[PDB]
Amino acid sequence: LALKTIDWVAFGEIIPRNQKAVANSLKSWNETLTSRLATLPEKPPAIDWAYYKANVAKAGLVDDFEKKFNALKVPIPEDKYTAQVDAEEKEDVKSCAEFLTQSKTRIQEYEKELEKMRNIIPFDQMTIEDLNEVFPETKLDKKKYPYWPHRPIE
Amino acid sequence: IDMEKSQQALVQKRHYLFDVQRNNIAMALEVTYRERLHRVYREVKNRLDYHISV
Amino acid sequence: KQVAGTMKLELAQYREVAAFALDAATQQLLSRGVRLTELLKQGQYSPMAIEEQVAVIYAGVRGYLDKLEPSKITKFENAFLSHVISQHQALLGKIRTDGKISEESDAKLKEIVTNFLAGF
Repeated sequence: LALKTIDWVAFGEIIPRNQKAVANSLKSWNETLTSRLATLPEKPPAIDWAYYKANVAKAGLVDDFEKKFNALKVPIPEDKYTAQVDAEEKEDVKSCAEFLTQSKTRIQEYEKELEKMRNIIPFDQMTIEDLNEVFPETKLDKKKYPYWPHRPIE
Repeated sequence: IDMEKSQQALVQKRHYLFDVQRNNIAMALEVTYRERLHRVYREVKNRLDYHISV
Repeated sequence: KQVAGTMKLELAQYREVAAFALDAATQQLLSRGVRLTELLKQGQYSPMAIEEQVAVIYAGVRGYLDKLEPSKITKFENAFLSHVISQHQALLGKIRTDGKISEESDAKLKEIVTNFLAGF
């Protein structure tokens, strides 16, 4: 009785766009397996040693077959959640590192950006050079567009 | 800035998905075990019938 | 009866709407009848109590799935039925105890309705 959790409605919003459709297929197969597990019981149907015994001519045979079934063993499956666990942990590692690194770096960058945004030079107290640096796009192109005033006819 | 924050949040929360993958594997194994149980049950019942009916 | 008296009436209206072949009022009645038909029928050998009956009766009476494809309606209906049988099964017992339209049970209904709607 084990099943670990994803908010599937939201969980669809975690995968990179690589095969999120295949991810949806996996989730659907998961719901399918949930229904299937719901279907069958966990344990076997029982067996009647003495009941079927008195019921059958194979009476002591019924008891002995109950004993044999107690001896008889069906093969239990095998698990590989360890590989899944390693994949999950390594992915947590990689993704968290990349996020807390690049996102934080861009956070600092855009933080400086917001600071400078609050740091708008007054227009009259903004030199032509003030804007030219601030808006590098006004660059003279004074080689690509040298000819004073160094800009396109527009 | 908001975008970086949100991307961080989502990529972080993603691990519930790996939890669900573990769910899938665990359910597969549990169903295999339960089915083996029930199959043994049915085989035993068939054997028991094979004599009472005769 | 409360969950679906208007449902039966609206089925009748949709038939009165089905009596034609572009009022978005009529179009809405059409989608409503579409869901109603997609739901009402059932397969062979599916015993049950009035439980899921009153449930889907409010649900269609809610019509919050009228947007959902009436083709997808049957599938998502199986889905919602499974969801109710699993989680609100205790809440289902509560509604059984609700020998009246419990506004609490009704609220649980709308809530799990949105919940299964996400599961759709």
